[PDB]
Amino acid sequence: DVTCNIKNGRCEQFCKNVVCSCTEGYRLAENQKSCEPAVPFPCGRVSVSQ
Amino acid sequence: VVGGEDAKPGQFPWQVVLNGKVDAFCGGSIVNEKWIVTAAHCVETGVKITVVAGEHNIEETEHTEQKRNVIRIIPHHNYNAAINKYNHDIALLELDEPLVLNSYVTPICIADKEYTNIFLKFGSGYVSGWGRVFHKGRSALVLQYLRVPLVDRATCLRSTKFTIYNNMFCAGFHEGGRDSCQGDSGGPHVTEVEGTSFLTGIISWGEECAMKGKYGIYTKVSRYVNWIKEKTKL
Ligand SMILES: N=C(N)c1ccc2[nH]c(-c3n[nH]c(-c4ccccc4)c3O)nc2c1
Ligand code: NA
Repeated sequence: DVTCNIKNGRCEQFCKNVVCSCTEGYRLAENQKSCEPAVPFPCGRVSVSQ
Repeated sequence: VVGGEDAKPGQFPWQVVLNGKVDAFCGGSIVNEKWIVTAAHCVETGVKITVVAGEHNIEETEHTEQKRNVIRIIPHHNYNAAINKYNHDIALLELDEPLVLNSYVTPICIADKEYTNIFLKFGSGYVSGWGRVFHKGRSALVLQYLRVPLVDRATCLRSTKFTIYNNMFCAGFHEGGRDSCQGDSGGPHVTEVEGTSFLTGIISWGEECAMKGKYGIYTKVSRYVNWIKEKTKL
């Protein structure tokens, strides 16, 4: 039913056949799919008002 | 960047500018507080370089800038300028003192080899730098950015007499007009993955900037992920 070959197993960042994971500085959300900041300035985010 | 737009402050907080005998000669990206990733052709001569993070307008002090001296230059072990100046075109720079991460100075994410390749294949990245805004013209004061589409290898190979190796990629437009240029090399090519940008390429080289039938050539970062993570470990 759930596989990384279809929509990345619904993982926001990384998928492993599913178990979702995130890059350093991010933590896996309560839904087990989304990624949330785990530090004040995580990589690859714009935090100044645009 | 030819045909780009002025970035707003803190829009590309991973971007850095390199200065040497000529200021703003190349760009780079923050891997972490002590390390920068750039093109090896930018630092091959092993000259005294300074990095400026938190920069927006290179001729106006905005109080977000962080200058650091480079204490170590690590070109990739397969880089050899006497054989090919633009093949294996990637290098790391160690800063004398760590940067203070904030909204204007933030690292770029780097995924594993597999995911960096998947993100490149999404086919649309953002490039940025203070390079030439016209072919053979004046270089930018405000940081420029541009969305560039990925070009298939076959179209890329037909566009040049030069050799495009498999861990290089083409990006740009069929009719030119918009492209990276001299002064941008070493800077980032990033892919937005659900609001998080990942490094997918290094701005490397090209023939005429923004010419119809020619494309910008970039280094595939997926080819060097294990080397970047290893050498930059804090
Ligand atoms: N057509 C393009 N899209 C393009 C992109 C990057 C470039 N980088 C250069 C370049 N030309 N010369 C140097 C250079 C930089 C530092 C030291 C020595 C040469 C460069 O990085 N031309 C370029 C043209
Ligand atoms: Na400034």
